[PDB]
Amino acid sequence: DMIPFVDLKREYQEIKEEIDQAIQRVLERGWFILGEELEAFEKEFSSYIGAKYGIGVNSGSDALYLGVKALGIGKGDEVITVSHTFISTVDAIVRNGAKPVFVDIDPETYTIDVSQIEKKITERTKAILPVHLYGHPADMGSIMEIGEKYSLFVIEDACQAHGAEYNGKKVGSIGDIGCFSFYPTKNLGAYGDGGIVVTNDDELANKLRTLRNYGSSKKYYHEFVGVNSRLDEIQAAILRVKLKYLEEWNEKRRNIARLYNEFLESSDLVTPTEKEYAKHVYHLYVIRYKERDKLQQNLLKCGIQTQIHYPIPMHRQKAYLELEYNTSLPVTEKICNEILSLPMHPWLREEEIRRISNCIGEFLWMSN
Amino acid sequence: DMIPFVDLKREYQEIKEEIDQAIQRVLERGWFILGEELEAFEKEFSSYIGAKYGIGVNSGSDALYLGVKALGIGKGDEVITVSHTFISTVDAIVRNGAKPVFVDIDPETYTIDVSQIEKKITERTKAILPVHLYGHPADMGSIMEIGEKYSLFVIEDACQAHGAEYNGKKVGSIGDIGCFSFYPTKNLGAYGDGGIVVTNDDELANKLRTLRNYGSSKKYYHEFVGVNSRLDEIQAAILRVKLKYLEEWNEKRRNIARLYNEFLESSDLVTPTEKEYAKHVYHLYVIRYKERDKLQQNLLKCGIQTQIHYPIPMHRQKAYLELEYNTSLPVTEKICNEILSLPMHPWLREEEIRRISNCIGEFLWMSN
Ligand SMILES: [Ca+2]
Repeated sequence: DMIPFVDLKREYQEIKEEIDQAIQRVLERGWFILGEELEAFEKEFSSYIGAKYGIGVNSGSDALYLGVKALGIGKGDEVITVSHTFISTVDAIVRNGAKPVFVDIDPETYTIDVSQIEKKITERTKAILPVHLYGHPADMGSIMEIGEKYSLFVIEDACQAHGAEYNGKKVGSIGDIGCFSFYPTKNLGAYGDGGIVVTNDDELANKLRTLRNYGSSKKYYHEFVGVNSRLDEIQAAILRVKLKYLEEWNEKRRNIARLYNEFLESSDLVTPTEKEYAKHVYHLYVIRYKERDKLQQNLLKCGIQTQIHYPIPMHRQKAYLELEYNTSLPVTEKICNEILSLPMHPWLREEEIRRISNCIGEFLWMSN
Repeated sequence: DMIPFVDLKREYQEIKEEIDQAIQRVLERGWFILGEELEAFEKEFSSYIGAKYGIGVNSGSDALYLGVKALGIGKGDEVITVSHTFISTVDAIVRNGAKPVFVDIDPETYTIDVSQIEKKITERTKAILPVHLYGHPADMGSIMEIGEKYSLFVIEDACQAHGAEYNGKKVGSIGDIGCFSFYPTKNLGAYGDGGIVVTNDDELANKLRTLRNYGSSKKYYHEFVGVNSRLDEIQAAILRVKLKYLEEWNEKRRNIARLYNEFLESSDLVTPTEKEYAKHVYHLYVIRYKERDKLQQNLLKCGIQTQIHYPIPMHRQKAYLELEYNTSLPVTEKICNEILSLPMHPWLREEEIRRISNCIGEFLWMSN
C-alpha cells in the first residue's frame, strides 16, 4: 500500500523473457570480460547518442574520473563545475589532483548559471563540467561559446540524462566527452554498477580503453598507471535489451511529469521547468516548497516515499571543506533547503499519481 | 581439438541449475547493489578464510588500492613489495601517492625473498606487501617477524591463492588485511569483475565500507574522497554457490599438478615447488625452460594454449621506468625470461595432461 520511491521488480517482470535470454547467452559463451556484448553495446549506445565511440566502464563515477584523467587534467589545473550535483562529479576532479571552481545554479533549471562561468576562468582553467541535472540539459550553447573562446574542454555529466536533448541534439554528443551512469535506478539502468564514456576523438577513446584495462594497451605492457574499470559482458547484454525501450520509458516519465504538472502547477509547489531548448527526460521530478520538511512528513503519512537530491551541496561536504577554494553560492544553498523529489519512474500506476496529487492537495488545504 | 588455457564453459555446465537459481532470486528481488547476497557472501568468505570481516569491492585491483588507502598509506610513505607480480599490486601503492620499494624473489617459490627486506626499510616504510604468487604462500613467518620488529603493516596479495595455507592457516588471514580477486579465471571466479578485502580490524572494515560507497558512511554525507567499488548482488549470489566447491576444485588442481610433476619433474623443465609450510592451490602451473618462447610456439603447433605470468617485471615497465627504477633484481630478471604457464584448471582430464606431456617430450627430443 506504500508507494516506494522506486520499484525495479516491475521493470524485470515487463521484460523477463528478453533479459533471461541475454544472461543465458553470456553464461553459455563463458566469456565475461571485454567481449562481444560490450563491443556491441558500445556501438549501439554511441550510435544512439550520436558519438563515434563508446568506452564502457564500471560506473558513472569512473566515466567522469577517467574522462578527466584522459584529457590530461591534474595537479595545478582547475575545472569549473557546480556544487549542486552528486558526489562523483566533484570527486572526478579532486581524485585527479585538480581543483574544482564552483558556479551557482539557475534557480529555474537547477543547472549551471552560464552567466557566472566566465568570471571563474583563470590561467589554470582546463575544462567546464556542466551537469544535466534531473534529466534537463544545461544551456549548452552558452557553455560551448565559453569553451571555444577560452580553449577549454567541455565534459558533460549526463549520468541523469540518457536521451535528453539540447536543441534536438542528444546530450553527451556536444562536449569533448559525455559521461553516463547505468546505476540501476538511472533512466537506462543495469543490474549492477556500470557506466560509459562517449566521444568523437579516436585518440581519447584509445587512451580510455588503456586506462580502464589496468593501464595496459597491449598484452604484457603497462604504459601508465591505470585502474580496473570495465562494463561486464552480462551487464552490457542486459543494457542492449533495455536500450531498445529507453525512448518508450522516457516518454512514460514525460507523461507522468505532464500529469504531476496538471495537478501541481496551480499549487504553491514550484514544478520543474522544461526550457524551449530542452527535451527533459525526468530522471527525477523535483519540486520546491518553503516547508519541504513538513511536506515530506505529510506525504509519508499518506504512504508516499520521497527523497532529496541533495540536501547538503558539495561545497558544504566534509570531504571538501579543507581542500576547496572559498566560495559563495546563495542560490544553491537556498534551493537545497527547498527541494523534494516525488516518485518518478516508468512503472508508476494510475492509483499512484492521483493519490500523490490528492495527498499534496489535502496538505496544502490544511496548511492554508 | 585445441586444449585452451582455461574452460569457464565446463565450470558453468557442472553447477548450471544452482547458478541459474541464484541469478533468478536476485532478478526477482529487484535489489542489485549493497544487498543481502553481498552481506551473506562477505560473512561466508571471511569465515572460510578465518577473518572477522569481509568487504566486497569491484576488483582485486581495488581491494589492494582501498586496502592501502584505508591503512593511511600515501604521500611520503614507502611499501616494500616484489617486481615479479601483476600490475595492480604496484599500482595500489602508486595510486595512493606512496612509493614502492622492490625486493627480489626466491627462484624456487617465485615469492618475496624475505632475507632482502630488512636492508630496504627506511623511516618512510609503512608496510610490506607480499604476493602469494601462482597459489603458493610467501614465507609469512619471516614477514610477520619483520612487521612486528619494525612496526609495519602486512598487506597480503592473495588474489591468486584462494584457499592456500601457510603452516595450516589460510592466506589472507595472517596480515592486517587480505586482498582477493574474483576475476573469472581465478580459483574462485565471478561472472564479471569482483574482489574482497578481509580483516579482523572493525575500524578498518568500517573505513573500507565508507570508501567503496562514494566515501559516504551515511545517506547525504561525503566524509572522505572515495570511489565507487562494490561487488554486485548478482556476482555475490554466484560466488556463494561457487565457494561451496572451492576446496573440491582446488583438490582437482592439486591432482593435476601431481600428474604434471610425474611426467615433467625428471625433464629439462623446472617444475613448481611446494614448500613444507605450504598448501599450493595452483592458480597457475608454472615451469622454467631455457628456450620458453620456442617451447610456447611448439605447444601451440600441438594445439595447446600457454601464457606467461609475466614476461616484463614491474621495475622494467614503462609506467615505472619513468620514475627512477634502476633497481637490480637478477632473479626476477632471469626467471621472467624462462617461465611458462601450462593449462591448469579443475576440468582438465588425465589424458589431456598426457597429450601436453607428449608434445613437450617430442619438442625436447627435436631440440636435443
Ligand atoms: Ca562491476
